[PDB]
Amino acid sequence: DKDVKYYTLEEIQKHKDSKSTWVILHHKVYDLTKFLEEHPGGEEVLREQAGGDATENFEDVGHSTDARELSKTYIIGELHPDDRSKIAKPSETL
Repeated sequence: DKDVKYYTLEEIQKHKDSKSTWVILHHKVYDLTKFLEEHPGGEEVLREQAGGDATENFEDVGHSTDARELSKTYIIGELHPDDRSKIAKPSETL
């Protein structure tokens, strides 16, 4: 609790539409369900999130007076590094 938690890959891949939004950056999972209603966009608005790769364009526009990044308070925890990176456990030797 409080600090980042370890979410699973099946739990983050279960929120299709419902109402909130689980955007992922690199490891932290964002639950921006309040941004989905605070930023009239539709479903995917945080950095597009659909077919990108790098993270150069973090935000697009729609704040001006707000220069600080919003991706920090609208988070819940991180994803399980096991399915995130690659736990290819070798046979049993170096």
